[PDB]
Amino acid sequence: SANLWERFCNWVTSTDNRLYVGWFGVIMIPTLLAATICFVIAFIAAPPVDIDGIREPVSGSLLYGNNIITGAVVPSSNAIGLHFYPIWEAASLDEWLYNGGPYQLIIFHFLLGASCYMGRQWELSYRLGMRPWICVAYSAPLASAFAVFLIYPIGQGSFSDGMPLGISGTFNFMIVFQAEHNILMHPFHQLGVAGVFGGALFCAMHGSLVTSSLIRETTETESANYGYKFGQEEETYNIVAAHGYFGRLIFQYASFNNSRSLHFFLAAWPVVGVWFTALGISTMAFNLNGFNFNHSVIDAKGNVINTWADIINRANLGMEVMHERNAHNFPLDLA
Amino acid sequence: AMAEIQFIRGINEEVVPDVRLTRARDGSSGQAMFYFDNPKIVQEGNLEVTGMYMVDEEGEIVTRDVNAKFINGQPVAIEATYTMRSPQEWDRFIRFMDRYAASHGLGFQKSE
Amino acid sequence: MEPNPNRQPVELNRTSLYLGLLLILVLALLFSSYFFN
Amino acid sequence: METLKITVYIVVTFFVLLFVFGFLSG
Amino acid sequence: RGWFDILDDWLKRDRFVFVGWSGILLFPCAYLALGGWLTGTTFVTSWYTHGLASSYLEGCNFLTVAVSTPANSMGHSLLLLWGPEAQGDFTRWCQLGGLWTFIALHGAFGLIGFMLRQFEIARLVGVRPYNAIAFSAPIAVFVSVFLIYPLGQSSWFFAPSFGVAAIFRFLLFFQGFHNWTLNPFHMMGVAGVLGGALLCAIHGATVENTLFQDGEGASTFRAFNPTQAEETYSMVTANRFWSQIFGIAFSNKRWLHFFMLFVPVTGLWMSAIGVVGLALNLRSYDFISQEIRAAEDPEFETFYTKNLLLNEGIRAWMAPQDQPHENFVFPEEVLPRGNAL
Amino acid sequence: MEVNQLGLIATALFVLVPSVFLIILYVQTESQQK
Amino acid sequence: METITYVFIFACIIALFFFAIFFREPPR
Amino acid sequence: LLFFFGHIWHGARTLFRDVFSGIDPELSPEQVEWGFYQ
Amino acid sequence: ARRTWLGDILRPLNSEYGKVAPGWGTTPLMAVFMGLFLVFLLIILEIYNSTLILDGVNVSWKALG
Amino acid sequence: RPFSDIITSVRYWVIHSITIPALFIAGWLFVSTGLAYDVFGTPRPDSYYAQEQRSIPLVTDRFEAKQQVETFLEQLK
Amino acid sequence: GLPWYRVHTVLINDPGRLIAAHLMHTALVAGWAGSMALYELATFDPSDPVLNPMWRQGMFVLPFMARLGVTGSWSGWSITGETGIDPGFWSFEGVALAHIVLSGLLFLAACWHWVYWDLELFRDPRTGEPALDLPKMFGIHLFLAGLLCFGFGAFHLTGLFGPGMWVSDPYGLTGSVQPVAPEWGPDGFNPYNPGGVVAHHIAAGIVGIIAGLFHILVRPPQRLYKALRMGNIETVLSSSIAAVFFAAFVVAGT
Amino acid sequence: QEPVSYPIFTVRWVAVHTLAVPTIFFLGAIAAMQFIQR
Ligand code: CLA
Ligand code: CLA
Ligand code: CLA
Ligand code: CLA
Ligand code: CLA
Ligand code: CLA
Ligand SMILES: C=Cc1c(C)c2cc3nc(c4c5[nH]c(cc6nc(cc1[nH]2)C(C)=C6CC)c(C)c5C(=O)[C@@H]4C(=O)OC)[C@@H](CCC(=O)OC/C=C(\C)CCC[C@@H](C)CCC[C@H](C)CCCC(C)C)[C@@H]3C
Ligand SMILES: CCCCCCCCCCCCCCCCCC(=O)OC[C@H](CO[C@@H]1O[C@H](CO)[C@H](O)[C@H](O)[C@H]1O)OC(=O)CCCCCCCCCCCCCCCCC
Ligand SMILES: CC1=C(/C=C/C(C)=C/C=C/C(C)=C/C=C/C=C(C)/C=C/C=C(C)/C=C/C2=C(C)CCCC2(C)C)C(C)(C)CCC1
Ligand SMILES: CC1=C(/C=C/C(C)=C/C=C/C(C)=C/C=C/C=C(C)/C=C/C=C(C)/C=C/C2=C(C)CCCC2(C)C)C(C)(C)CCC1
Ligand SMILES: CC1=C(/C=C/C(C)=C/C=C/C(C)=C/C=C/C=C(C)/C=C/C=C(C)/C=C/C2=C(C)CCCC2(C)C)C(C)(C)CCC1
Ligand SMILES: [Cl-]
Ligand SMILES: [Fe+3]
Ligand SMILES: [Mn+2]
Repeated sequence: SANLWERFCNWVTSTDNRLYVGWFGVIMIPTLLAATICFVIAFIAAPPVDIDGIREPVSGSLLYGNNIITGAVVPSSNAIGLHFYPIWEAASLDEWLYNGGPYQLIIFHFLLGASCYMGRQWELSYRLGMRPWICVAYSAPLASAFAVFLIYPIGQGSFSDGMPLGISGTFNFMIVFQAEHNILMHPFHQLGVAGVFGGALFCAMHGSLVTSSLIRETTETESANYGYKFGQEEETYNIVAAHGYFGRLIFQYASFNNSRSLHFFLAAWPVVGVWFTALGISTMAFNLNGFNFNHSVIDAKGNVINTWADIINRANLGMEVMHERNAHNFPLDLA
Repeated sequence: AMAEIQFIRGINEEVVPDVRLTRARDGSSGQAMFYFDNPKIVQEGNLEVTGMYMVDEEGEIVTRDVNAKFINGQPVAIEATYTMRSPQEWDRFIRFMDRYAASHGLGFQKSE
Repeated sequence: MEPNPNRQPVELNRTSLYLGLLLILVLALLFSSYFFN
Repeated sequence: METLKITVYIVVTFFVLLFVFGFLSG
Repeated sequence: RGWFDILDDWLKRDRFVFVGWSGILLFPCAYLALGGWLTGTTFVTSWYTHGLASSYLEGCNFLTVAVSTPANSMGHSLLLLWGPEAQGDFTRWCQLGGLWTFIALHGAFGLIGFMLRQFEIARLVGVRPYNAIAFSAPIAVFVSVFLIYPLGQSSWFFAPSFGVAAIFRFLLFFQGFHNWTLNPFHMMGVAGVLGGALLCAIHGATVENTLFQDGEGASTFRAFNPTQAEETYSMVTANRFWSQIFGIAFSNKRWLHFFMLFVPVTGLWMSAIGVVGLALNLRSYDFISQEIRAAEDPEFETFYTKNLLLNEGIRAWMAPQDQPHENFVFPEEVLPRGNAL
Repeated sequence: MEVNQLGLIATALFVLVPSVFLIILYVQTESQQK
Repeated sequence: METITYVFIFACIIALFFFAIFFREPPR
Repeated sequence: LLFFFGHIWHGARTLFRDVFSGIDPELSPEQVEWGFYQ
Repeated sequence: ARRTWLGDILRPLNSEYGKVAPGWGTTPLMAVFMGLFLVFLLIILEIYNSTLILDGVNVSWKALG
Repeated sequence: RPFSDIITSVRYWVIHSITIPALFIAGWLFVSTGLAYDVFGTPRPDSYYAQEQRSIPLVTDRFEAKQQVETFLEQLK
Repeated sequence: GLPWYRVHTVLINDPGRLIAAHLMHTALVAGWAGSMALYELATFDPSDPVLNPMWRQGMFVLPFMARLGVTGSWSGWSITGETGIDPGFWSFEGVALAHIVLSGLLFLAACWHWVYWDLELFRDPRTGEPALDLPKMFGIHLFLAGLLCFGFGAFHLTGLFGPGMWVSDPYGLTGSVQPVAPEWGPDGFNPYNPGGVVAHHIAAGIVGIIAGLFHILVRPPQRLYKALRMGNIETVLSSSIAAVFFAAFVVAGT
Repeated sequence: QEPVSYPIFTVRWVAVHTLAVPTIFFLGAIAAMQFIQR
């Protein structure tokens, strides 16, 4: 009656539905469905996974005697490397599950889906006649997703060095990463931490200031829509105290006295912070490390005077000697 | 005039409010709501509200609790409130109001 | 006797209920692993 | 098992074909 | 008018910097706190309290200087300059770590003066003081870690020192001896702080792209700077957007702006509860069931069991120089190593 | 492994008691609408 | 009995998701 | 520590009673309205 | 309200309910009590923390018996 | 006065162009002649150890802290 | 309507209903103490106190009763190490039964005050609104606290009509409850000396009597009243949380 | 407002003058530390 191709093409591109489904959504839905469903089944009942290629597997499943804080989906074995490794690359299913294929399936499907999610955000904003670049803010978590699941494995040369999908898995990754690349002393993670503490601070401040200022808001509302005048009352006086202390410096730092820049600054601060730390983990995949201060101070008799950084380097040795089982004679390593 | 309302020191307001003067039980307490509808302070200027100043030649009596009403982003009216709680403040307020209501005009209404 | 006049109805809407239930279940899931240790 | 390999090629090309023949219809 | 009234109205003039009754507690204490950090991270040694160097005069750079803590034998001492340890000698007072306490205590009362300043400022303009209440999350953190925690330890020596590398050290220390990542209260802290950063980015972006006055020139003539914004965007376009992307949205601006306040603050408060719990060394260190199951079957292996081995390592290889007053000597045959399993 | 009965009851009351408080408050709120 | 508790409470969270999306209040 | 937050919140509600409420308790209930109009 | 045998006995003790004495009244006395208390708390704190020492005082489990 | 014309007045020039170098040179001389090493008790750049023993100093008492560290300082420890 | 976190904002202008609510909380606390005491007693074992003391069996409320003079059991066992004593009516069991009885009484009395919530006394005689006299109330209650502080020190602690308190030797080999006379020297602020604690109670109860008399005869100054917002019952609440959390830190520390 | 009279001893005068003289003294010292021979 309207030629099913246009009924399909109307129904998809509709902005009248409960949840938008886009042209990107047509790729987002099966990839996310695969990733989610494989993760639930795997977090419950994935068989133990040989991850080092020594034939000693690491458990990760609730039914095998874990709770959820000790569970994880365990990355693929050290024999796989960067090889593509689908189901039909195994000659039986139980060796596929033993080699940690489920992890690879999940992480590829999720990465695809995340990019489609960003794409769909751009599409609805275009459709409703909005401004774009809410997705540009969303590229900050996508960037870190990329760095920790794709870029850091390629640099190290194996998908067995990626972040496990779990609670204790994530913390194990953090500990063994600090041990070898010394990231606290790397500036890009520092710009990241600054962004996150600053984001929390500016979030708290914005909430408190606005939520005392607003008295009441109102809009007339009808039986399926909203009204004609979005009305609000806000207080509009203040003292020279706050103007001379806080106001003078936000207006000087925006280099504009418009308060339009306030929300702008609000969006920009965590995002940029998180961009730089996403750069950190990427460049550290290519074995460029953070600072190390060793024997900064020695006396004039040739005896080293310790610093507060030497205590940290001792813990780096501590963690690192436990993280090689490979030989006693590991001389110069990675990669 | 002999009575002015200023929001910034020495900046007169030309737009005259109607004032609702409500009486807290037998007069020694009460409160006045000043209503300015599209004044000139909501269309122009960048200098702040520092409080609504009622000035006469008894001095100034300053008040906080000035609000704005917005329609879709445009501020369109200013509402302000002065809450006095002693008869002293109230006879003072009535003297100011007498000099104001005469000088910007006009009558003054009462209903019981 | 004669009614108290400070008696007031209590209100709770559906969206608050959903947040509250989300809070109950999500804390319960975080702490069950320590309750069984 | 290579019927599954065959099947996966078929069913995913089918979805990217929907996506891009819709993105050219606009 | 009496002299009190004259003093009071001198303090509350409109001026560039607000003095106030609260100013009297804030400003000297803040100056001395801050300035003590500076004078100490430039000149004062720690060769006598830890066996380290930590100031510029000795050699160090910006990340590796610190004002460091006292020695372990000093107990929970106040470390007064007139106390019975210094005895009126500014040199010994610097040498014994006496000014760590100076900085800490003066900064604590500086905190108190700041929150009072927020109250009476907000009292002056006559608005609700939620920001003073928000600011008690930073006070909770400060007093639970820098004051209460070592008061549950045996000395101030196990308190964190003011400095970049010293607190990087605190991170690795807690990881090793408390396994602080596996504590539900720090997890609730992480969720809160990350959620704050999430709301911050999402709100900024949403508002900046639902602006009014995208076509003809600004029909907005005020700010009215104390309103922050909220007039400059349309609630309905953003709410309509997020109902389709994510399937739930806020329809009330006041409750959105209250959520943004609630999240980081409850976050900090919960992590404070956890660390005041670590102050009596009660530790959610291990799941009892996992330990039993690993003892009876030694082919069981978990990402968690690895973390325990790694922490054993942190402790064993960091201890002798981090606690050089204990005189740990570990022959190398007793330290733990991967190739020995 | 261990199976606490006390853990079973601890979680049971932790999820049952506040939730029933919540749904009772909702169901008696809706009957004030008419 | 422990694994049961984990999956049960998760089952409850996704049911909560469903109702909070398709059965939310009208905006009045 | 939790009771410390309690003190701060309830002191806020005491000193700022007229800000959390609409009507200053320094007035009696309001009775007859006078205006002023042009 | 009702009349009661105990209500009217306590009635004189609750019939002021808002009366102030004019001015600052007896505030200076309060001040010096508050100052003496500040000093007192510092003393007993400094005895406890053994940065103030008095002879015949050993802050130790010794001298219980 | 405001900080928007505060370093444009003849006052700024006439005083600060002499007091700035004076106290800056004072700050140089403080370190250059080694007075700081005696005021805060910083050890000289080759007095971290005695020649008597090669152990690090750590005060193991709080009320005899003063003469203990004086004993360490005696031997150049 | 009222939000779920604001359902006790109705007792604010209601003296009678508030007294009833406070009475309910008192009843619950007394009930708790009694029933916890019985629970711990049913699951205790004093056969061997030398290689399994009471804090190894994890007794929480049982030490607190033992500090101030309960030391027996109607079964006949002692925690001193003795076997075969009669502590009279006052054993651990005795005080548990006492507390349960007092919870019942308090519960009835709460119900009464909630039914008879409106009386002449609670209303201002000038307009029919709730009226409190918050300074006079503090003075009277202070006088009661002082009377109790003095009695507890002079009769119970020194054992002039009481059992006394737990005294020890520094290494915990043999301790028992005995009479303790005070110490007014500079050695009474040494917290390792029971005499100091008794002198504190004697002295502080006397200061309490005096301050309680003071606060009945003197009305607050005009400036402090209108500054600190007196006559608002929510003032007393902030102040009392402050005192209480101070007191919490000091007990945790000691 | 805030018209100018304001002689030598004012609040903003002592504010710039208790942050000025130690910062410039410390740059004087941090500078001489660079030319230590250790
Ligand atoms: C103006 C604000 C101010 C405040 C609030 C403080 C507060 C403090 N200073 Mg101080 N200080 C200040 C300015 C200030 N100072 C200035 C300008 C100087 C330079 C001259 C100093 C010099 C200084 C030194 C040298 C030291 C301190 C230290 C300390 C404290 C450390 C912890 C401790 O043991 O306290 C203990 C408590 C006290 C010291 C408080 C005593 C309180 C008094 C005098 C109350 C008297 C009340 C009243 C008058 C009595 C009336 C009685 C009458 C009716 C009979 C205490 C928190 C000490 C420190 O850091 O140790 C680690 C220390 O050694 N300060
Ligand atoms: C002291 C506090 C502290 C703080 C504040 C931080 C802060 C940070 N660290 Mg850490 N860190 C610390 C201590 C700290 N660190 C210590 C001591 C160590 C040493 C052991 C480390 C080791 C460390 C490492 C090794 C790494 C970090 C990273 C990060 C940051 C990356 C940005 C981010 O948040 O990405 C968060 C990252 C994400 C990927 C989150 C987004 C996820 C997506 C897109 C999910 C969306 C789908 C979702 C699941 C579905 C929802 C459905 C539901 C609603 C129904 C952040 C800046 C990481 C980084 O830089 O990453 C790039 C990283 O690799 N840190
Ligand atoms: C990766 C993610 C991540 C995130 C998001 C967090 C987040 C958090 N962690 Mg962390 N942590 C992590 C990973 C993470 N952690 C890991 C992997 C480790 C390794 C073990 C740690 C180790 C760790 C420790 C050891 C501690 C935390 C704590 C905290 C929290 C306390 C709040 C805070 O920031 O206080 C930060 C500090 C403040 C709020 C105080 C600031 C005070 C002020 C006002 C300074 C002002 C200075 C200024 C110059 C003055 C100017 C004056 C002038 C105007 C005159 C925060 C919830 C802390 C906590 O739980 O405390 C309760 C704590 O002690 N974490
Ligand atoms: C010391 C006694 C005390 C008293 C008498 C009150 C009384 C009041 N508080 Mg307050 N409060 C206290 C301590 C106290 N609080 C402490 C210590 C804190 C800090 C954590 C708070 C934080 C607080 C806030 C932030 C608010 C109140 C509010 C209220 C009032 C509103 C009505 C109401 O009761 O809601 C009743 C019900 C609730 C508040 C929720 C109850 C369900 C909870 C969360 C507890 C579940 C049981 C509990 C965990 C069991 C163990 C308790 C333990 C002590 C044994 C009421 C006047 C509100 C107010 O002023 O309204 C006008 C408001 O916004 N209170
Ligand atoms: C739009 C939805 C969508 C999309 C985009 C994908 C995309 C992908 N899926 Mg798939 N999948 C989907 C839906 C989808 N799937 C659904 C609904 C199911 C259930 C039936 C599956 C079941 C599924 C399985 C079982 C697996 C995947 C895997 C993969 C990929 C992983 C990345 C990789 O390493 O590729 C590497 C591949 C390339 C670089 C090129 C791929 C070339 C294509 C698609 C066609 C080959 C054509 C052939 C040579 C000539 C014509 C043959 C004729 C018979 C038609 C591939 C890109 C695999 C995976 O993750 O393995 C770990 C895997 O094993 N998917
Ligand atoms: C003859 C006169 C006399 C004498 C001999 C004493 C003797 C005593 N009084 Mg005193 N007192 C008196 C008259 C007297 N009083 C009068 C007339 C008043 C006014 C009415 C007071 C007011 C008073 C107060 C207010 C206090 C005492 C306390 C005490 C002592 C209690 C025993 C103890 O454990 O102290 C050892 C305890 C201290 C010395 C307390 C020091 C103060 C602080 C804040 C310690 C906190 C430490 C730390 C930060 C907490 C960390 C917690 C963390 C680990 C989690 C000591 C025996 C104190 C008490 O209750 O102690 C339990 C207390 O605070 N008395
Ligand atoms: C490390 C992280 C961190 C820092 C550095 C920080 C810093 C600050 N927060 C402030 C405010 C706030 N913070 C808030 C929420 C938060 N703050 C958080 C995390 C932080 N907040 C978090 C996570 C939140 C969210 C809940 C709020 C809501 C506020 C404010 O309103 C307030 C403000 O004005 O913001 C603009 C400012 C108070 C300025 C002032 O007058 O202090 C006075 C302090 C004095 C006088 C003493 C401080 C203590 C001292 C002397 C010792 C510490 C050590 C020294 C600084 C020495 C250097 C140490 C090295 C480690 C570098 C200041 C810029
Ligand atoms: C002691 C033994 C006896 C105990 C018996 C009592 C049991 C105690 C029951 C009560 C427990 C407290 C109730 C708390 C739940 C209700 C909250 C509520 O109603 O809020 C709503 C309340 C009040 O909200 C108000 O509601 C009013 C109508 O009632 C109006 O709508 C007001 O406008 C609105 O402000 O606000 C809050 O409490 C604010 C905080 C809400 C916290 C929600 C957190 C976010 C959701 C959960 C976290 C999701 C993220 C998880 C991420 C996981 C990733 C792995
Ligand atoms: C302690 C004490 C005290 C006090 C003292 C004080 C208070 C001090 C002060 C001090 C101070 C207060 C100092 C300051 C300092 C400063 C500094 C340290 C600076 C630095 C620098 C900067 C900041 C800059 C930089 C830069 C930039 C930024 C850019 C480029 C260029 C340059 C690089 C140059 C007393 C007497 C009581 C006695 C006892 C003890
Ligand atoms: C959980 C928890 C908690 C809480 C808890 C609670 C809160 C509880 C409560 C409890 C309770 C609170 C209980 C009580 C009980 C009671 C009882 C048991 C009683 C009974 C009684 C009776 C039976 C009586 C009777 C009578 C009467 C009525 C009259 C006459 C007389 C008689 C006696 C016969 C806490 C925080 C701690 C911690 C964490 C956890
Ligand atoms: C008719 C009626 C009713 C009923 C009523 C009744 C019958 C009530 C009861 C009530 C009661 C039943 C009350 C009671 C009160 C009293 C008491 C509760 C007392 C006790 C005492 C004691 C316990 C003491 C002790 C002591 C002291 C204080 C001091 C020193 C000495 C001694 C220790 C001995 C009702 C409600 C249903 C309603 C309807 C009608
Ligand atoms: Cl490992
Ligand atoms: Fe905003
Ligand atoms: Mn590796």
